[PDB]
Amino acid sequence: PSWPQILGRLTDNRDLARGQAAWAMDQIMTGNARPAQIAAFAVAMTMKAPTADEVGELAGVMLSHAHPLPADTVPDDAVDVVGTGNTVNLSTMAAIVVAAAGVPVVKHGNRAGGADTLEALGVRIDLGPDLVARSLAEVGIGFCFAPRFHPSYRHAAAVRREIGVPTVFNLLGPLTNPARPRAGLIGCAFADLAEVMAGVFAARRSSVLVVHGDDGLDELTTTTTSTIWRVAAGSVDKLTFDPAGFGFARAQLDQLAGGDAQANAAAVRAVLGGARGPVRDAVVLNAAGAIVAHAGLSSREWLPAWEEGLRRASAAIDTGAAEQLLARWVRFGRQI
Amino acid sequence: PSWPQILGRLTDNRDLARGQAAWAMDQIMTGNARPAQIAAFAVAMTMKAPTADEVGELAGVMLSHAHPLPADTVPDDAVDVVGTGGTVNLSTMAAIVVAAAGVPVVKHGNRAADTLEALGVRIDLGPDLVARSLAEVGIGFCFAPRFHPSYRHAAAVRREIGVPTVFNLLGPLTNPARPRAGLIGCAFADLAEVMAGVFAARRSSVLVVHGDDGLDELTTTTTSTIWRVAAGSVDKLTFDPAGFGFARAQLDQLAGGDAQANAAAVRAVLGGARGPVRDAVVLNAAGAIVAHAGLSSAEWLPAWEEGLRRASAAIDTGAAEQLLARWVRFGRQI
Ligand SMILES: O=C(O)c1ccccc1Nc1ccccc1C(=O)O
Ligand SMILES: O=C(O)c1ccccc1Nc1ccccc1C(=O)O
Repeated sequence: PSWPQILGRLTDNRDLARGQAAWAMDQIMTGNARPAQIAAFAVAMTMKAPTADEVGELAGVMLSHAHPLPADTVPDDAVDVVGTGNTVNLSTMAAIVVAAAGVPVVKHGNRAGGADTLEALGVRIDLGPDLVARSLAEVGIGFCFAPRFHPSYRHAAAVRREIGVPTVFNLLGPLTNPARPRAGLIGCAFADLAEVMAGVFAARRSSVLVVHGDDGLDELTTTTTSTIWRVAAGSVDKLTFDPAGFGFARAQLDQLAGGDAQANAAAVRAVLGGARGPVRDAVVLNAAGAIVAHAGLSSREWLPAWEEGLRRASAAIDTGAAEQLLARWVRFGRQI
Repeated sequence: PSWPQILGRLTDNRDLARGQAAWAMDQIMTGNARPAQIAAFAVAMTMKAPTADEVGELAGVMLSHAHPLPADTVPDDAVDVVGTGGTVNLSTMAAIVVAAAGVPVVKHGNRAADTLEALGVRIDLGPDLVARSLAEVGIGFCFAPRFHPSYRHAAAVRREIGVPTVFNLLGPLTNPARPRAGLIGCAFADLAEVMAGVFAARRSSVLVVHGDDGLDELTTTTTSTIWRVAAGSVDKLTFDPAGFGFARAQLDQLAGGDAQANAAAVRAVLGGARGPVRDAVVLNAAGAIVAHAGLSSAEWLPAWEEGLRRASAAIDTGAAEQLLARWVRFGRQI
């Protein structure tokens, strides 16, 4: 293959042949692509409209280059909780809540960011595979820092900053978690691509809820209904989801969006401390979603699973388990 | 204005606001663009489908920055003869024939200019000597790097990505001598109409030509699509050389791109060798002469018939051959 062949096919608005998206990503990840070529591909692959096959090839190449976690250190039922983007405030909190409920959580992220909010809370985010594994076992949660696990990605990273608008590369985060969890609640800000992401997870037979707030949030919203793509047994299933059916009062968006890392950390402490309000509700809702996805690994029933998910997430906060888990996560990083 | 605003608008499949393409190109030429931004912009505008307004803004900024020719040195009726690429042999020969017919020609090009160098022509002259060449010889060649230095970053990015983009239109659109007429070839059927719109807006008299076999010149193997530009309007036409008694040729008969080879092909044609290459040269030269005629008035058929007689006579009288010799002599004597 070649750049002119691949870019020419993309500018002609044609889907790529099998292996072409992979070849391209591999050039990018082996330092063999000029910034102009990386940018050209990023843009053309966005404007053509990427397929699940193509996105899966890109994620596949990244994971084939990534540092893995040591063998048998990631439980087969670990989950991820994340949005493509922020609702880092929400996903950070929901992840802690889910871990506290007893579902192993391994996240993947970077500073902008998922990572910023965590280190603001005193968590050590930049850990190698060995210690992420130990964190998962000892604390029940781990965080894989993208530069540490995908160092070959640095050339693409710099180019994304330079062009500064979202591309197909914005989709790859939840799809390139180096711990490779098989379940998750995965938010997508662009509804066009949510269905594509769901297809990618379906191909690897994950149990995920790919979620899109019909108000545009990359998380389950309480502002409006949400679209859920329920991925289980290699199958996708598009549903509309109303948290009103679980008693959630309607909030308005400006109450829910993330802010900077220091502000995110403050809201985390408030919620985990027991503050009620729309932020808590959104956390409980998204945490339950990850639990429902976790349940889908050994698939039972939709409403019962949600009702259980909600009880578990609520109790994890209310008993103080979530708050304690965060405290223990911090102690872990200091004692390591 | 900002790069993320402009690139986001393009990736959203939206036409730019007035001034935005201009701003982008000005950033590119004032050193304030990263290779990645330049590439993203060229690709995004291509996939969005560029408008004549947009491409015009791009060309406008380039020409606003370019080294001009000295005042009153370019005749009001000067013409260009050139294609986008995607027929340097054909356009080089046609330009010589047109100049020898008495229509001032000022070309704009770059090396990959090589074929002319092989013929002994001096390609890298500054504004004053191109002006002198045009007056003394009847033809001048503007070396693109010399007249568009601030464009070097963009030109490099174009090569790095390889795929054709809207940037492939900018060369023929930014002749620094600004001739008002021309035969302009475009290898990309989807961009040729946009390119014609740009020439129309600047009130040029141009034939934008696209061979229906993919050539960026008037072809002899089959029909060509011509966007006829005059009086600020564009008329789309299909052109068939058979209507003027030209036999069909095959694309291979027209082939070659080496320097010594193409120099040899120029000498053979200007020396009177007959066949498909001469026919194609005569066709494209007549087209340039038709565009030249369009500056003042207009009848398409008489114009072509006169263009064809003039092109043929310029070769047959030896005037074209002598003009090249005089061009070579000019550069050697400075
Ligand atoms: O910055 C990122 O988002 C990033 C993500 C994945 C891998 C590398 C990354 N960045 C870097 C890491 C080491 C040195 C330079 C860079 C750089 O930004 O140029
Ligand atoms: O071709 C070069 O290497 C070059 C070098 C320095 C300045 C400009 C250059 N090229 C151009 C000039 C005008 C219009 C289009 C181009 C182009 O090549 O796309």
